[PDB]
Amino acid sequence: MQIFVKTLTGKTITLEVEPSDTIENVKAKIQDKEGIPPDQQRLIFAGKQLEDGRTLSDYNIQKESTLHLVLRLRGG
Repeated sequence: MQIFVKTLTGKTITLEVEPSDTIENVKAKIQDKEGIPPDQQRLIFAGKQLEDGRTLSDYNIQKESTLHLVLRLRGG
């Protein structure tokens, strides 16, 4: 589908999402880049947890939505 995700390198990539796509099921799609180690990598919109077991549909997040991710600059 048509989505705008943000990477740690401000790269613009595309992502596919299905109707019943769960937050856990989508983990495979994000791996398409290069296996992101950051287990705490999620988006900052309507307080949505990427680790939880919620689906994108429950958050009314349809294609062409505004999904902003967090930059993994600081390791900790």
